[PDB]
Amino acid sequence: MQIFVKTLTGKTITLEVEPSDTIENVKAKIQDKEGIPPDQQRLIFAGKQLEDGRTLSDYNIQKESTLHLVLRLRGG
Amino acid sequence: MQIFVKTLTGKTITLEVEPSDTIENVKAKIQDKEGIPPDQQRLIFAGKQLEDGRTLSDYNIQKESTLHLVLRLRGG
Amino acid sequence: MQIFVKTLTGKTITLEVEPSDTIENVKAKIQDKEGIPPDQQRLIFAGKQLEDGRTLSDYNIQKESTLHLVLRLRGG
Amino acid sequence: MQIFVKTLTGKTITLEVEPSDTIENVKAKIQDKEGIPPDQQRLIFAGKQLEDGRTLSDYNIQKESTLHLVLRLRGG
Amino acid sequence: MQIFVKTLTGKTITLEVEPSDTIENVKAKIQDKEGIPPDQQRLIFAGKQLEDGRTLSDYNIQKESTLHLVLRLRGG
Amino acid sequence: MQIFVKTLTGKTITLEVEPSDTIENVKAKIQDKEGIPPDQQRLIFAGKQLEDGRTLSDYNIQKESTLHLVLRLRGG
Repeated sequence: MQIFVKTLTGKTITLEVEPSDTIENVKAKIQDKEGIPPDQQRLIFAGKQLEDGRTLSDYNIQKESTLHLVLRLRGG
Repeated sequence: MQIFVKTLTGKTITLEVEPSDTIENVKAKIQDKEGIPPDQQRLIFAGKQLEDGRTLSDYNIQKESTLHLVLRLRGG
Repeated sequence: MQIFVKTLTGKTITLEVEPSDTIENVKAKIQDKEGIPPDQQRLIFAGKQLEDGRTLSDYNIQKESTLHLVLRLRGG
Repeated sequence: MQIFVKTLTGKTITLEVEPSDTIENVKAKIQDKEGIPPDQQRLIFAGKQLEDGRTLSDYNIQKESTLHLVLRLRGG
Repeated sequence: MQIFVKTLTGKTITLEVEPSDTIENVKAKIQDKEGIPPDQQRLIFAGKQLEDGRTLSDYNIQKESTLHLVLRLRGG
Repeated sequence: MQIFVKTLTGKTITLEVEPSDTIENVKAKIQDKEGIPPDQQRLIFAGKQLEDGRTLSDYNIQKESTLHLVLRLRGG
């Protein structure tokens, strides 16, 4: 299914995910598409910081949902 | 000379640079310190988007100058 | 009641609506106020893409809620 | 506990709060740290405008949540 | 010549233009292709908000240049 | 001379100023009207972030010019 991922300045991309993906899986998909390492990524939905081991379904994130990506800004 | 690079989450770093340094050299220092791939960094100074292939002197970047660093999240 | 509509740049407007208004109603108000064709509008609340046939009530959108507008650069 | 407060431009700060803090108390903490008068503050969580007399725990706002701040201005 | 008009949703609009074309001419093409009235478009090049009656050559917009297009709703 | 100061919420502030007025003078006038401290104000004109100690004339700001005012929270 399609979701959207938005940065702090409003830049928005699409991403293909499944409801059973863990948040860590989603970050890996973001790495495939954009080259951002998963340990540099923080994901947010509806104000809530998302935890790596939980799934999209766990959070009730459905198709065409928008997640927010913020960088963690850690050493290379 | 020392310059400042700021982010929207409030992490500021200093870099030690020369006027002859290229923008791509600055971006490499930023990936080393903050983990952002260079192709995903956008730097703004004096209203301009700083481009690889130019030097700091081309934008009149000087000691104490402050650059604004944001995530590009390029493509769609 | 008043609601707020936020765009990707952060520019925000206010609309006067009713809880029983449909998502398509709201897109028609945006067209009336600003000239944006409804078929070019995606509306989002709390991360969820909102469906045309449903109402603000269905989504628990109360007074002084903030919705997001993103353009569908072509979307029929 | 820590929360994030994001502005219209994307600029984000962290704030130390407690679950039992009222929304008014949180606006006052923002005033202490940033000088913005509480009267000039709207706070939003998952699209909902937060009401001064209720607590963060009433809204189920947990650690590492992101709130949005928008200024209430006059304009003449 | 071609210029590239980029959007916050990552859609790049390629336009066939002449240096003698005005910003109004560019906005008119965007209205026809994407449905956004010119009054609700803002175009950025070199940090400047581009004025309707000025030409591409006046802004030193050359072949293969990139412009940033954002939705600009108007009003409170 | 009159200048106009626009905000992302659509509240436009009209100021009576002189070309020799410094940006810090202007920001104090905005604080008088709206309550936002100067360190929390950024003004954009011609793509530049206007510097406190410089004059309106330094940036070629003249009668009926429009400035963009945005909230700038400080720190991490």
